[PDB]
Amino acid sequence: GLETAGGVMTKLIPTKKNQIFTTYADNQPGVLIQVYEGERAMTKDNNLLGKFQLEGIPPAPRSVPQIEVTFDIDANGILNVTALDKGTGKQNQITITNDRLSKDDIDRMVNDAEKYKEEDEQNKNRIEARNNLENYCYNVKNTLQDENLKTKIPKDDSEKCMKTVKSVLDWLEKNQTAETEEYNEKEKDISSVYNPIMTKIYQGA
Amino acid sequence: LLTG
Repeated sequence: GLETAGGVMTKLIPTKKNQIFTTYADNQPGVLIQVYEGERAMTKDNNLLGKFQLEGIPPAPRSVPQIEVTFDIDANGILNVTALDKGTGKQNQITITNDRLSKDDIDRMVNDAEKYKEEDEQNKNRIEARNNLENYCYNVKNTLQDENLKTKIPKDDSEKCMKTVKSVLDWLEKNQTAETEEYNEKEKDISSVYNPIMTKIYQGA
Repeated sequence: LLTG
């Protein structure tokens, strides 16, 4: 597989496969493809085989660009990874030759995955919480300032919520890595202010 | 999501 946002291992005999990915940040000019292989779910734990970066990505919002990464493996085992921009049609590729791990080193790696990947699943869940809140902050801010039509929301409630979101964004920058509960606590604290506004919008009948 |  390859590395996704938050150093996460996203897994992709003869077989060919593809997956669609987007940009982590707004007006991202390029995407770096990092190839990690191994039984353990974490990218960091797995050995990096090669890294290549696509460039010339058109400026666009965080989730808008569509990138297709196709991994082709034949009976020989030679890995051909190609990243293609759906919009532009611009692509980049690398080839990793099958010509050195030993049978017991592979079996040891597989055994390590069973024993340690249990703890990996917990780590993965913790990382996902970071991404979810990040996205939640962006979406709430966008909703409050998004629709010019959605100005109907009371000024007092909007001001109060905007400040809460702003405080969590600053907290997120300062605390690069935090506990799952801390992220959920922050999500819930924003959710506590925002949900009543939403109910009130649809409350009117 | 993919990083730069």
